[PDB]
Order: sequence, then structure tokens, then C-alpha cells
Amino acid sequence: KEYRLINCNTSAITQACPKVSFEPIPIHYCAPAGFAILKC
Amino acid sequence: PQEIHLENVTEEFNMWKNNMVEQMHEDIISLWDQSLKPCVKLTPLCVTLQCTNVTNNITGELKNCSFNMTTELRDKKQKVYSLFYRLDVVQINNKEYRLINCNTSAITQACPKVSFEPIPIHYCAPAGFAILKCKDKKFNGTGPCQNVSTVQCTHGIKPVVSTQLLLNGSLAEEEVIIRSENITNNAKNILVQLNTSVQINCTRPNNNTVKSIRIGPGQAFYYTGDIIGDIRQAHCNVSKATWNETLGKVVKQLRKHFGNNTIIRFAQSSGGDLEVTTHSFNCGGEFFYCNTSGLFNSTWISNSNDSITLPCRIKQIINMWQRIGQAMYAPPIQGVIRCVSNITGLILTRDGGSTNSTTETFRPGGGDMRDNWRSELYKYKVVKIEPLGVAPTRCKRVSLGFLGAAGSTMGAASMTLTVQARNLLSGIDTHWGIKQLQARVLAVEHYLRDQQLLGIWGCSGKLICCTNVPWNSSWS
Amino acid sequence: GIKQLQARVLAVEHYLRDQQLLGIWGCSGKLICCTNVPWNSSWS
Amino acid sequence: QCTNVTNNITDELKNCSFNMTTELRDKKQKVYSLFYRLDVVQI
Amino acid sequence: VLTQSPGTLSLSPGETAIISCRTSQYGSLAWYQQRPGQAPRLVIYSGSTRAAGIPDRFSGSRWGPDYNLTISNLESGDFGVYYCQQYEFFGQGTKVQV
Amino acid sequence: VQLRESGPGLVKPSETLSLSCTVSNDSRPSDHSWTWVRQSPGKALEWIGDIHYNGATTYNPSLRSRVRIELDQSIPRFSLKMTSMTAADTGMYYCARNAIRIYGVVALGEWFHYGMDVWGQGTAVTV
Amino acid sequence: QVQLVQSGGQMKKPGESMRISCRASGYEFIDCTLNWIRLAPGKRPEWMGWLKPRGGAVNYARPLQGRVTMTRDVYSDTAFLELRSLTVDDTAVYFCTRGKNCDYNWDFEHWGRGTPVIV
Amino acid sequence: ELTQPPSVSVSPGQTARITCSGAPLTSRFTYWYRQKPGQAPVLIISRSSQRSSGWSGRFSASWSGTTVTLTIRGVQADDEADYYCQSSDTSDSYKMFGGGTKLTVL
Ligand SMILES: *[C@@H]1O[C@H](CO)[C@@H](O[C@@H]2O[C@H](CO)[C@@H](O[C@@H]3O[C@H](CO[C@H]4O[C@H](CO[C@H]5O[C@H](CO)[C@@H](O)[C@H](O)[C@@H]5O[C@H]5O[C@H](CO)[C@@H](O)[C@H](O)[C@@H]5O)[C@@H](O)[C@H](O[C@H]5O[C@H](CO)[C@@H](O)[C@H](O)[C@@H]5O)[C@@H]4O)[C@@H](O)[C@H](O[C@H]4O[C@H](CO)[C@@H](O)[C@H](O)[C@@H]4O[C@H]4O[C@H](CO)[C@@H](O)[C@H](O)[C@@H]4O[C@H]4O[C@H](CO)[C@@H](O)[C@H](O)[C@@H]4O)[C@@H]3O)[C@H](O)[C@H]2NC(C)=O)[C@H](O)[C@H]1NC(C)=O
Ligand SMILES: *[C@@H]1O[C@H](CO)[C@@H](O[C@@H]2O[C@H](CO)[C@@H](O[C@@H]3O[C@H](CO[C@H]4O[C@H](CO)[C@@H](O)[C@H](O[C@H]5O[C@H](CO)[C@@H](O)[C@H](O)[C@@H]5O[C@H]5O[C@H](CO)[C@@H](O)[C@H](O)[C@@H]5O)[C@@H]4O)[C@@H](O)[C@H](O)[C@@H]3O)[C@H](O)[C@H]2NC(C)=O)[C@H](O)[C@H]1NC(C)=O
Ligand SMILES: *[C@@H]1O[C@H](CO)[C@@H](O[C@@H]2O[C@H](CO)[C@@H](O[C@@H]3O[C@H](CO)[C@@H](O)[C@H](O[C@H]4O[C@H](CO)[C@@H](O)[C@H](O)[C@@H]4O)[C@@H]3O)[C@H](O)[C@H]2NC(C)=O)[C@H](O)[C@H]1NC(C)=O
Ligand SMILES: *[C@@H]1O[C@H](CO)[C@@H](O[C@@H]2O[C@H](CO)[C@@H](O[C@@H]3O[C@H](CO)[C@@H](O)[C@H](O)[C@@H]3O)[C@H](O)[C@H]2NC(C)=O)[C@H](O)[C@H]1NC(C)=O
Ligand SMILES: *[C@@H]1O[C@H](CO)[C@@H](O[C@@H]2O[C@H](CO)[C@@H](O)[C@H](O)[C@H]2NC(C)=O)[C@H](O)[C@H]1NC(C)=O
Ligand SMILES: *[C@@H]1O[C@H](CO[C@@H]2O[C@@H](C)[C@@H](O)[C@@H](O)[C@@H]2O)[C@@H](O)[C@H](O)[C@H]1NC(C)=O
Ligand SMILES: *[C@@H]1O[C@H](CO)[C@@H](O)[C@H](O)[C@H]1NC(C)=O
Ligand SMILES: *[C@@H]1O[C@H](CO)[C@@H](O)[C@H](O)[C@H]1NC(C)=O
Ligand SMILES: *[C@@H]1O[C@H](CO)[C@@H](O)[C@H](O)[C@H]1NC(C)=O
Ligand SMILES: *[C@@H]1O[C@H](CO)[C@@H](O)[C@H](O)[C@H]1NC(C)=O
Ligand SMILES: *[C@@H]1O[C@H](CO)[C@@H](O)[C@H](O)[C@H]1NC(C)=O
Ligand SMILES: *[C@@H]1O[C@H](CO)[C@@H](O)[C@H](O)[C@H]1NC(C)=O
Ligand SMILES: *[C@@H]1O[C@H](CO)[C@@H](O)[C@H](O)[C@H]1NC(C)=O
Ligand SMILES: *[C@@H]1O[C@H](CO)[C@@H](O)[C@H](O)[C@H]1NC(C)=O
Ligand SMILES: *[C@@H]1O[C@H](CO)[C@@H](O)[C@H](O)[C@H]1NC(C)=O
Ligand SMILES: *[C@@H]1O[C@H](CO)[C@@H](O)[C@H](O)[C@H]1NC(C)=O
Ligand SMILES: *[C@@H]1O[C@H](CO)[C@@H](O)[C@H](O)[C@H]1NC(C)=O
Ligand SMILES: *[C@@H]1O[C@H](CO)[C@@H](O)[C@H](O)[C@H]1NC(C)=O
Ligand SMILES: *[C@@H]1O[C@H](CO)[C@@H](O)[C@H](O)[C@H]1NC(C)=O
Ligand SMILES: *[C@@H]1O[C@H](CO)[C@@H](O)[C@H](O)[C@H]1NC(C)=O
Ligand SMILES: *[C@@H]1O[C@H](CO)[C@@H](O)[C@H](O)[C@H]1NC(C)=O
Ligand SMILES: *[C@@H]1O[C@H](CO)[C@@H](O)[C@H](O)[C@H]1NC(C)=O
Repeated sequence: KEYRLINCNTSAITQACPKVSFEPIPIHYCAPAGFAILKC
Repeated sequence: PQEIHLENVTEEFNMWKNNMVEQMHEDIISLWDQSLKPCVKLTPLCVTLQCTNVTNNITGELKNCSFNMTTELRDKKQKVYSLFYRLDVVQINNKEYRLINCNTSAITQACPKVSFEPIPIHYCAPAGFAILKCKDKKFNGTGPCQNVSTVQCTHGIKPVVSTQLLLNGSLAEEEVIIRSENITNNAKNILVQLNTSVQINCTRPNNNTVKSIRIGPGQAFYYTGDIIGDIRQAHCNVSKATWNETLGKVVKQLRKHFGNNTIIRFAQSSGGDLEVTTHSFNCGGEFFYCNTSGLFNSTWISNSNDSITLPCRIKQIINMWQRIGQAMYAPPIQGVIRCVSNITGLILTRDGGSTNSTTETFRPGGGDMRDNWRSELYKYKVVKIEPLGVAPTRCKRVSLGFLGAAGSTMGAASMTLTVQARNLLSGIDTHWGIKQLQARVLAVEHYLRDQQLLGIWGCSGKLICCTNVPWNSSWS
Repeated sequence: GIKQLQARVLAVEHYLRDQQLLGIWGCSGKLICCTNVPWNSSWS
Repeated sequence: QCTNVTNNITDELKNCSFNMTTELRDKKQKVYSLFYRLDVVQI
Repeated sequence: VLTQSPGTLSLSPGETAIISCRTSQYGSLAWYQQRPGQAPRLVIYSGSTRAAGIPDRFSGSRWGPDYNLTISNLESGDFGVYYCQQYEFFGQGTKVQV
Repeated sequence: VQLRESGPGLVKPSETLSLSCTVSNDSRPSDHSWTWVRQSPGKALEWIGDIHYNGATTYNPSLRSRVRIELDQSIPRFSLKMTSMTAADTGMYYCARNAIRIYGVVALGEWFHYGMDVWGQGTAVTV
Repeated sequence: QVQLVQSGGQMKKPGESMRISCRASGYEFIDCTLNWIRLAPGKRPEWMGWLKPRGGAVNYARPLQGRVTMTRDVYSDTAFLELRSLTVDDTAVYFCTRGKNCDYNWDFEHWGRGTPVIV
Repeated sequence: ELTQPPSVSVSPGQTARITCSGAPLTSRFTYWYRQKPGQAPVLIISRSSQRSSGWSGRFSASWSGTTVTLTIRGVQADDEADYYCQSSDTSDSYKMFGGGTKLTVL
């Protein structure tokens, strides 16, 4: 039967680059000058 | 907003060399391109169109055009019917037509949610700079201005796009003002600022039905499906009495500029593209191109609710601020369009070229759009404040009045240093954000250059800093 | 990119507003600035 | 579809004929152009 | 509104040519040199400012409505027709000949 | 909205004919094109000319040189003068309201003729 | 490095129309006013008119209005001058010109090669 | 002028097609009139709306190339009459009127 990809009629589907991996890595958010991050 | 009158400042203004007009032009282009960029590219619309005339069932501005348009799937095409205006469609090869800007330039569709209503924009200087407003009621537009005031920024300037006529914006305070760089130079445009507005009631009476199809993943193309009622044509109205009085005022001022026995003829635009030969303007997002021959159809000899209806053609594919490679498609708006604008000025071009005098003919000239903004920015000059002065003395070591005493003598202008020194840090859409960032960085850079100069002079916080430099009579 | 540079400019502007305000008070170089303003007993 | 440019009678430039798009998506045109041998590879 | 007086002025090479021009309007004037068989070229603009590449022999103007182009030390590249422009009007022209 | 004609019972050969038509109890006679037609008894019907309240007139190009049409804007009456009519030219003359319906702006041409809806009568007056 | 290239060598009979081109080079065509000027021996050079791209605005000399038309193609950097009805008095060399500084277009430093038109 | 047949004949109850043609008929609306002997030539096909002619009626009209057809449904003895077409000139400088076709019901 005839099928289409689920998001072709609503969005532009972008393929992820094969070198890019989706494993999470820690991201540290840092205060800019004049600010502090308080931790509880 | 706090405006500070400069009591005895005489300042030479030149609206034709005003950097605010060039900056405003660049800003309007950048804002147009940024608002238009994240929208449908309409590359699939450059196809061969099978266009027939829109007919009355018994028998031609609009054409009913049939195209093989793409869909969300690339292997499937759909037959689409759409009503395009003759001015958007170029005949190629009987029945085969294509869009006006498909052979040259790319046509980007405006996003359907984007509003084209001009909203007043106040162009504001960074702290450390100021804008001088010329208040001379009859100001020529060039030369010394006697009534000068300073503002951080201008009145609200609507970014109204118009050509032959200037719509909305500022009116003259006492009389029609004829401004030109050189009235004897026929290559310059004449910007007429009226003291009374002429109301122009303009409409697209067609009850257009707007259809929407996909032409690619996420790419929705908006077009006119049909007309529910009679086709008619778009048109603008101005009253005969108000317009004829306006032209009377204009010829009185031109006779002030020319001989008092000169015959002044208004005639239609002798040529050029549609943006020049017609009054091109945005009416609620629709693009009107009004013939305006009926306004500039008169010979003035030196000595009732009946309206002048100007035919207006409508275009959907607009190339405004004509540029190589650019074009926009304006989607149709569901229903009937009506807008009422104030004609606050004119752009006239004198023909000249004759050695038989006593008669001058003035034709509308759309020109560039820098003139439409010049007609609003004519009062304004951008100046950099130089708060660090040096002068001989006998020493051996609110924002009201911000630039006051500028036209006053020294000494009297040395008692106001506290207010001038203050407000030099704070003052009296990617594009706007970057301009805000550039303005703030520049204001900080100049503030710190001046404070650094005071520091290295040993004057870091004195405001009046007496020094140990003897005054050299060779300086003054 | 733009928002980070705007944050840097805001940090600079806040620093300069505090230094300018101290300058208005004659306190720009003192860090602890004793001045001639009586304290109102209503202010805790 | 490339041939040698040749000297008209006998055998670095390849004379390539191809079906290129036009300003209209629906229509194509036959284009004859000269490419350098270093600009093309065989299929 | 723009009248040139000399008409067919005659001078041998090396002599000084004075080309008058009466103006009825205010505005920048320009002088053009047209050689036979060639397009005119600008020699003077803004009254007395020399166009780029023009030898120093070309000069002359006045504050009043009477301009006087001075052409000294005429060479084989001279002896054309000189025109006096003010906006759209160019004047009759003055043939410079030996 | 009724039309009633008037004219002489007899005219001379090669003499000017003068006819009139009265418009009764209408509301906007100034919108319509007031027109006359001529019909030879038993033969084809033809239009001779019309006039609008705005001063515009039209005439059949084969007849124009001998036909003049006028209307009275004060008293709602429609008049026709035809120079040097004879037996070979004459026929029953009818007046009609070639009604005009306005769909847009009349100054822009956005009116269409509705047609001669309301008709009077006529007599083939000659000789 | 501005050089205006005109298409010429055109001869026509009285009553015919002429159409001559001027290709611009060396500068941004769309941003600077071009002028058409008619030169002939024994006559005052007559300005035909200016054409201002980025709109294509025109200014035709008063005695020529109704006969002279100017247009342009900004995508070919080409200006066109057309005279609808030629007479014997139109014999002249037609020049395409540009001002020295586009702020003031009358200082015609840049002239084309010229188009002789014989009528 | 607009050429018409001199006569048409149909049976009662049939649909009658009365035609006319001419060059200016291709661009201007064609109006139709029905004239009885001794009576005024009142309208049968009038123009209403700029983009349709329509008009609920027993009659109806069709435009095709240079020929315009008047289609009369349910023709009865009451429909015997001289039918005429009218149209304006291509520049509306005059009104062109057809010679008429006599419709008899037998
Ligand atoms: C710039 O300046 C311009 C110049 O000043 C200005 O132009 C003006 O523009 C407006 C539109 O914007 C125009 O308005 C139009 O006016 C037309 C005429 O209006 C008059 O007549 C009608 C008809 O009434 C008849 O019947 C009554 C009943 O008794 C009589 O009293 C009347 O006198 C008249 O009878 C005449 O005919 C009889 C026939 O024998 C005679 O016996 C008799 O003597 C008379 O001669 C009235 O209704 C009008 O009054 C009403 O007007 C509006 C509502 O229409 C109200 O405000 C007001 O209170 C009244 O109710 C007036 O007297 C109108 O016909 C026309 O209407 C059409 O268009 C509008 C668009 O807005 C539609 O909404 C509307 O539905 C109409 O469309 C139908 O009709 C048209 C015309 O036939 C068709 O083309 C269309 O397809 C549609 O047909 C449909 O209906 C038909 C029945 O009506 C039916 O047959 C069809 O099958 C179909 O169903 C519109 O209102 C105005 O005229 C312009 N002015 C000029 C001077 O040109 C412009 O606006 C200015 N622009 C700006 C931006 O400022
Ligand atoms: C620059 O300015 C000058 C000076 O103002 C202008 O020239 C002037 O133009 C006016 C406008 O016409 C002249 O005034 C009079 O014009 C009428 C003709 O009127 C025309 O316009 C009306 C608009 O209402 C229109 O009705 C007329 O057309 C009807 O009559 C025609 C008769 O020939 C007919 O062919 C046509 O089809 C139509 O009739 C049809 O419709 C009516 C609807 O009522 C219907 O009843 C009828 O049966 C038909 O169906 C016509 O277009 C003349 O008769 C007067 O004599 C007078 O001329 C000024 O005279 C004129 N002045 C000069 C010096 O020339 C310029 O145009 C202006 N330029 C521009 C570019 O605008
Ligand atoms: C000069 O100034 C005048 C006065 O401001 C201006 O005319 C005004 O234009 C606006 C915008 O076209 C009109 O407001 C519109 O009114 C209609 C009435 O039906 C509304 O439908 C419109 O809504 C649309 O836009 C909205 C945007 O917020 C959308 O949310 C909405 O869905 C619609 O798309 C809109 O409100 C206003 O009515 C007129 N004023 C008058 C008196 O008619 C004129 O356009 C200016 N001149 C120029 C050249 O721009
Ligand atoms: C049109 O442009 C000209 C510049 O080309 C504007 O300035 C005018 O320039 C001329 C010189 O080119 C001035 O001439 C004056 O002449 C008299 C008599 O010789 C002399 O006494 C004066 O000192 C001066 O040199 C002229 O005055 C000057 N115009 C003005 C108004 O000062 C001209 O102003 C421009 N025209 C307009 C209407 O703006
Ligand atoms: C894009 O496609 C999807 C899938 O076709 C549409 O969503 C609905 O999906 C269900 C799946 O069972 C269907 O039964 C519905 O009929 C679909 N609805 C419609 C309106 O087609 C989704 O709506 C489509 N998006 C757009 C913008 O039309
Ligand atoms: C303008 O100034 C008048 C005094 O002018 C001052 O003295 C003369 C001699 C010049 O040096 C001038 O530059 C100085 O400003 C005032 O009387 C007058 O009111 C002022 N006008 C205003 C504020 O509109
Ligand atoms: C559309 O109208 C124009 C008007 O000039 C006419 O020449 C053309 O043949 C018409 N086309 C169709 C398909 O009816
Ligand atoms: C769509 O493509 C088919 C291919 O056979 C062609 O016949 C048809 O005319 C095209 N339709 C349009 C509207 O161009
Ligand atoms: C400046 O303003 C005063 C009123 O404050 C006015 O009298 C004067 O004429 C104005 N000057 C000019 C040049 O308009
Ligand atoms: C306008 O220019 C003239 C030139 O003579 C000058 O006298 C006049 O004062 C100027 N007007 C204004 C309001 O500056
Ligand atoms: C507008 O200017 C004219 C110029 O003639 C003048 O007569 C009129 O009084 C002024 N009107 C208003 C309302 O400002
Ligand atoms: C138009 O002008 C009038 C005065 O003539 C003014 O009161 C009104 O605010 C103006 N309106 C617009 C929309 O510009
Ligand atoms: C225009 O429209 C306004 C309301 O928007 C109305 O009151 C006025 O009478 C109209 N005037 C003209 C000149 O069209
Ligand atoms: C355009 O043609 C299509 C063909 O189906 C038709 O349905 C549509 O109504 C036409 N549009 C107009 C405005 O005549
Ligand atoms: C406009 O005003 C002039 C005044 O000279 C008058 O003669 C003329 O009739 C007026 N024109 C119109 C169209 O009202
Ligand atoms: C405007 O209309 C006039 C006559 O009404 C016409 O000659 C002229 O070409 C039209 N101008 C444009 C730009 O369509
Ligand atoms: C257009 O026509 C539709 C028909 O249903 C109607 O509902 C709508 O209100 C009309 N719109 C206008 C603006 O006249
Ligand atoms: C004053 O200035 C002159 C010229 O600049 C210079 O030669 C001289 O040394 C200076 N005098 C002093 C005392 O510095
Ligand atoms: C202290 O606060 C009171 C509140 O009423 C006020 O009147 C008084 O002036 C204040 N004094 C000082 C020194 O701020
Ligand atoms: C071109 O010439 C070379 C000569 O070595 C030959 O090998 C090659 O096959 C030729 N190619 C074509 C396409 O004729
Ligand atoms: C172009 O397409 C046609 C389709 O029939 C094909 O025969 C032809 O060989 C193609 N041309 C080239 C140069 O690839
Ligand atoms: C094709 O594009 C050129 C500009 O490159 C333009 O002048 C021309 O008019 C366009 N073609 C047609 C048929 O309009």
C-alpha cells in the first residue's frame, strides 16, 4: 500500500549527521560576570 | 520624551546629506529581508501557467491560472487554479504564462501571519550622541536652522512605503513646504510637506477567497481561489475640493520658488516602472498601484463630496526597493480591504529642459524610498557630543537642559556641566537587537574614552578640572 | 552568541552605573565611603 | 553526454550536452557547454 | 537662458583662448571639449574644478553670472568645439580652430 | 416607473420629427440610459440613440447625422428630434429606460447596462 | 573605470521611430542616473532626458514630451532611448552620459561613444 | 449587424433555441427582447451581476464563440413572438440590434 513519512506533510525532516551521536554529556551552566549561581 | 530647546543655537541642516535617511533605509531593508527570510520560498511556483481571463460567463485585470504544483510528496503533483493579476503574469510562447519575477529574481512569500501595518519607529541615538530637531516652521530642509532643540530620539516615524504621494506621518505646521536640494536642478526630487492632510479612502472591493495548499513539507502557499462577488477594480478616492486646494497651496509655494507669473502644470508621470508611474502603497498588506493621472491633471494660471477616483491595480508579486535577485509575493487577504490614509506630502519632479519659460510642468516621481523617510527625518541631524573641552582660565592646579547653553556663551555654559555630564551613559528581531548592542557598546566606548581622558589628565571626577598646562598664545 | 554578548554589555553597563553612581556621590575611588548624610531613625 | 571538442576532423576540453532546468520548473533545455577534463569524471 | 559669445574663435597653437558664457540661472557650470569624430569629454565642472586627467591649462570662473574658460598653450589634442553646460542647457558652442 | 409617449399625429415629408416621453413616479431617473428605438411595421427593430443625465449621448452611426436626443433634468421628460425623416426612414418610435445597474464606481466604468426593461408605445407618424 | 557602450550606426527615414541602447559598466548601474543628450553641428546640444534606475524614473525634455521614451533593463545594465517620430531636425549624434559624481548627475564626465542618427 | 435566422418553428413543450451572431457579440453582453404584435418589445434576457447573467427565469442564454443562443424551456402558445438580440459595440459607441427571429408554436 501507499505510505508517506509521518512528518512530511507538516515539517521539514532533517537527517542527523552520521558522525553526530546523541549520548548526553555534562553541560555546566556558569554565571556571567556580576552574577552568582547559588546551590542548595 | 524630554525635548530640550537650544536657545541660541543656529545649526546647519541638510536633509539631502542626512545620514539618518541612509541608516533608516538600510534598517528598513534589513527588517524586510529578516521578516521575509523565514518564509515560503515559492521556488515550485515558477512553472508554466495555463492562464485564461477571468470571465463574466458572457464574455480582464485578473487571470485564472492553472499550474502543476508540487505537494508534500515529491512523486505527486496537483493541479491548482489561482487568480493572479495581469501585472504579476508575463505571457510566454497563447495561454502559456509565467510569473513576472520567475525569469529574473527569486520570489519569497511573506509569512501569512506577518503584518505590514507601519508602526511608528523612533530612531534613537546611543548615549554620548544626540539628535538635533529643527523646529523652524517654514524650514527649507537645508541651511541654517534658527529654532533648534535636542532630543535623544525622533517622533514616531511610521515606516510607510509610498511613492508619488507621501502617506501618513508629519504635516507642516503653518504652510505647504516645498523642499529640494536645488529647485533649479531637475534631477533632484521635490518633497512637498503639506500643512493639511488630504484624506485618501482606498479599497480593494473584491471579496477574495483565500485558499492554502502545501507546496513542500511545511511550505504553505496562499493564493486567491475565487472571487465571491463582482470583480470591479481597486481604487482610491480623494475629494476634489481638498485635493484641488492642496494643489493650489503647492502652486503658491512653487510660485514663491519660481516666477510669480509662471504657469504651473501638473501632469502624469511620464514613464518608469510601476513603482514610479503609479502611487504604490501597502493597504493592510495588499499592494496597490494607483494610476494618479486624475490627481496630476491640471494647468494652473498665475492670477460637494465629489471625489476623484484613482484606478488602482493590485499586485501580489512585489519587487519594492528594486534590487537584483530579490522579489516578494504578498499573499491575498481574505475579504474586502479598505484603508484610509492621510496624504501628508508629495514627491514631484520638474521636467525642465526648455528655454521657453513662464511654464513649468511637475510630474509625480516615485524616485527611491530614501525620500519618503527624508520627508520625516528632515528635521533631524545626528551629532556626536564632545563633552571634553579645554579653555584658558586663571587657575593653577534630571535631563532637562542636557545640551542647553550650546548656543550660549562659555561660562554660562560652564554652569550646566553637571547635567551634561550625566545622561552620557544612559541618554536623556536580530537586526534591532544587534543595533541595540552596537548602540550600547558605542555609548560605553565613548563614555569610557572621555572618562579615561579625564583619568590620565588627573581630572577623573572634578567636572571642572584646573590643570598645570600654561596657555600658549599660539593656540588662541 | 548575540545574547551572550548582550549579557556581557549588561554586566559592563551595571558596573558602570554603580561606578557612575558612586562618582555622583564622590565615592568612586573609596570602596567604603563615609559621607555627610544623616541617618533617619525610621530606616530600621 | 560529453564528446571530445576535437579539431572538427580528428581527435583537455570536453563538449558536454545535458538536460538542464530552466527558469520554469516544468520546462527543461538542452545545454551544450565546454568543461575541462579535470572538472568531469566518467559514470 | 544660456548664451555663448565667441562662436567660431580663431587662434594659433600656443595662444590663450578666453571662452565667455553668460548665465541666466544660478547653478554649477561645466565645460566640455568635443573633438571631431569623438564623444565630448568633461574638462571643467563646478565652475572652475578640473576633471580628472585634464591638464592645468584649463581654468577660470567668476562669482557673477559670467564664466570665462581660459585655455592656454593649445596643443594638437585641443582645437575642438567647447560647450558650456548649466543643468540641461549647453549653449551654442564655440569651435576652436587655427 | 411608467413611460408614456407624446407627439404629433402627422408630420410633413422631409421635415423634422419631434417626440417626447414622460417618466412617471420613479426614484432615480439619473442612473439609467434613456433611449429610443424605431421599427418598420412587420420588419426589424433598431436602436436610434440614447442619452444619460451626465451629458453623454450615443447614436446609431448610420443615423447619427440626422438624430438629436435631449432630456430635461428639471421636468422628467425625454425628447427626440429627427431631421428630414421620410416614408422610407420612418416607423413606430418607442421610448425606453435602458436601465443601468451600478456594481462598482461609475467613474471607473463599473456599471453594466441592464436593458430596456420599461417600454412605452409608438406610432409610425409620417407624411 | 566607467565605460558606457552604445549600440549605433542607425539610419532611418522621417516618420520612423528609433530605439538605441546604452550598456553600463564599471559601476553599480541601478544606483546612478543616466542621461541622454543629442549633439549636432551648428545647434545647441539638446538634453533628451534623464533615466534614474532603482525605479526607472524619467525626465523628458519639455519640447520632446510625447515623442521620447526611455526605459532600462537593470539585469543587463542597459538603458534604452526611443523616439516615436523622427523628423529631419533629429539628425544628430545621440550620447549616453553619466555624471562625475552620482550625487550631482550634470557633470557628465562619462560619455558613451555616441550613436549617429541620420534622418 | 447581428445576423439572425428569419424564422424558427418548434412544437409546444420543446426547448427552443434562437441564435444570433456577430463580431461585437464576443465582448459585450447580449440582451434579449420578446415582442408581441401590438405590444412593446419587453426584456426576456437581462444582465444582472457583473460576473453572471443568470437570473431565475423560464428562459436562459448561452454564450459560445461568436454565437449567442437564447434557450426557451417549456415553449407554449403564449411564447409565439418576435425575439431580438441586442449588444453594445466593442467601444460602446453605439448599440447594435439584431433583425429578429419569429418564433411560432405549431
Ligand atoms: C469612491 O467614490 C465613488 C464615487 O462616489 C464611490 O463609488 C460608490 O461605490 C459604491 C460601492 O463601493 C457603489 O455602491 C453601489 O451602488 C449601487 C446602486 O446603489 C443604488 O441603487 C440600489 C438599487 O436600488 C434600486 O431599487 C430600489 C428599490 O426601490 C430603489 O429605491 C432604488 O432607486 C433602485 O432602483 C433603481 O432601479 C429601478 C429599476 O427599474 C428603477 O425603477 C429606479 O428608478 C432606480 O433607478 C440601492 O440599493 C442603493 O441604496 C443602498 O445602498 C447601500 C446598499 O447597497 C446602502 O448603504 C444604502 O442604505 C441602500 O440600501 C442605491 O440607491 C448598488 O447596486 C451596488 O450594490 C451592489 O454592490 C454592493 C457592493 O457594496 C453589494 O453589496 C450589493 O449586493 C450589490 O451587488 C449586487 O448588485 C450589483 C449591481 O447589479 C451586481 O453587480 C452584484 O453582482 C449584485 O447582484 C446581486 O443583487 C442583484 C439585486 O440587487 C441581483 O439582480 C443579482 O442577481 C445578484 O443577486 C452598490 O451598493 C456606489 O454606487 C458608487 N457610487 C457611484 C457614484 O458610482 C466609492 O465607493 C468610493 N470609494 C471609497 C473607497 O471611498
Ligand atoms: C487632463 O485633463 C483634461 C482636462 O480636464 C482632460 O480632458 C478632459 O476630459 C473630460 C472628460 O471627458 C472632457 O469633458 C467632456 O467629456 C465628454 C465625454 O465624457 C467621457 O467620459 C464620461 C465619463 O462619465 C463617459 O460617460 C463618456 O463616455 C460615454 O459617452 C461616449 C460618447 O462618445 C460613449 O462612446 C461611451 O461609451 C459612453 O457612453 C456609454 O455610457 C453611458 C453611461 O452614461 C451610456 O449612457 C451610453 O449609452 C453608453 O453606453 C466619455 O468617455 C465629452 O462628450 C464632452 O464634450 C467633454 O469633452 C474635457 O473636454 C476634456 N478636456 C480636454 C481639453 O481635452 C484629460 O483627459 C486629462 N488627462 C487624463 C490622462 O486624464
Ligand atoms: C496610514 O494610517 C492609517 C491609520 O492607521 C492606516 O489605515 C489603517 O490600516 C490598518 C491596517 O490595515 C487598519 O486596521 C485593519 O482593519 C481591518 C478592518 O477589517 C482589520 O481586519 C485588520 O486586521 C488585520 O490585521 C491584523 C493585524 O493586527 C490581524 O490581526 C487581523 O487578522 C487582520 O489580518 C486591521 O485591524 C485600520 O482600520 C486602517 N484605518 C482606517 C481608518 O481605515 C493606513 O493603512 C496607513 N497608510 C499606509 C500606507 O499604510
Ligand atoms: C542651486 O545651486 C546653487 C549651487 O550651484 C546654490 O548656491 C548658489 O550658488 C551661486 C554660485 O554658484 C551663488 O551665487 C551668488 O552670486 C552673487 C552675485 O555674483 C554673489 O554676490 C553671491 O555671493 C553668490 O556668489 C548663489 O547665491 C547661491 N545661492 C544662494 C541662495 O545663496 C543655489 O542656492 C541653489 N538654489 C536654491 C534655490 O537652493
Ligand atoms: C499531516 O498528516 C497527518 C497524517 O495524515 C494528519 O493527521 C491525522 O492523522 C490521522 C491518522 O490516523 C488521520 O486519521 C487523520 O485524518 C489526519 N488528519 C487530517 C486532517 O488529515 C495531519 O493532520 C496532517 N497535517 C496537516 C497540516 O494537514
Ligand atoms: C538669541 O540670542 C539673543 C542674544 O544673542 C546673543 O548675543 C549675540 C550678540 C550673539 O552673540 C548671539 O549668538 C548670542 O546668542 C537673545 O536675546 C535672544 O532671546 C535669543 N533668542 C532665542 C532664545 O530665541
Ligand atoms: C483576454 O483579454 C484580452 C484583452 O486584450 C484579449 O486580447 C485576450 O484574447 C483574452 N484572452 C482570453 C483567453 O479570453
Ligand atoms: C500537467 O502535466 C501534464 C503532463 O501530461 C500536462 O498535460 C498538463 O497540461 C499539465 N498541467 C498544467 C496545468 O500545466
Ligand atoms: C523661530 O521661532 C520663533 C518663535 O519661537 C519664531 O518667531 C521665528 O520666526 C522662528 N524662526 C524661523 C527661522 O522660523
Ligand atoms: C531658505 O533659503 C533662502 C535662500 O535665500 C533663505 O533666505 C531663507 O532664509 C531660507 N529659509 C529658512 C526657513 O531657513
Ligand atoms: C495651510 O497652508 C496654506 C498655504 O497657502 C495656508 O493658506 C493655510 O492657511 C494653511 N492652513 C492650515 C490649516 O494650516
Ligand atoms: C490626518 O490628519 C488629521 C488632520 O487633517 C489629523 O487630525 C489626523 O490625526 C490624521 N490621521 C492620520 C491617520 O494620519
Ligand atoms: C473616507 O472615510 C471616512 C471614514 O473612514 C469617511 O468619514 C469620509 O467621508 C471618507 N472621505 C473621503 C474623502 O473619501
Ligand atoms: C477558474 O477555473 C476553474 C476551473 O474549475 C473554475 O472552477 C473557477 O471558478 C475559475 N475561476 C474564476 C474566477 O472564474
Ligand atoms: C481648482 O482651483 C482652481 C483655482 O485656480 C479653479 O479654477 C479650478 O476650477 C479648480 N479645479 C477643480 C477641479 O475644482
Ligand atoms: C494611467 O492612466 C492614463 C490614462 O488614464 C494612462 O495613459 C497611463 O498610462 C496610466 N499609467 C499607468 C502607470 O498605468
Ligand atoms: C464574502 O462572501 C462571503 C460569502 O459567504 C461572506 O460570508 C463574507 O462576509 C463576504 N465578505 C466580505 C468582506 O464582503
Ligand atoms: C607654544 O606653541 C609654539 C608653536 O606650537 C611652540 O613652539 C612653543 O614651544 C609653545 N610654547 C610653550 C611654552 O610650550
Ligand atoms: C525622615 O523621615 C521623615 C518622614 O516623615 C521626613 O519628614 C524627614 O524629613 C526625614 N529626614 C531625613 C533626614 O531624611
Ligand atoms: C577523446 O579522446 C581520447 C584520446 O585519448 C579518447 O581516449 C577518448 O575515448 C575520446 N573520448 C570521446 C568521448 O570521444
Ligand atoms: C534529454 O532528455 C531526453 C528525453 O527524451 C533524452 O532523450 C535526451 O537524451 C536527454 N539529453 C541529454 C543530453 O541527456
Ligand atoms: C526576463 O528577464 C529580464 C531581466 O533579466 C527582463 O527584462 C525581461 O522582461 C523578462 N522577460 C519577460 C518576457 O518579461
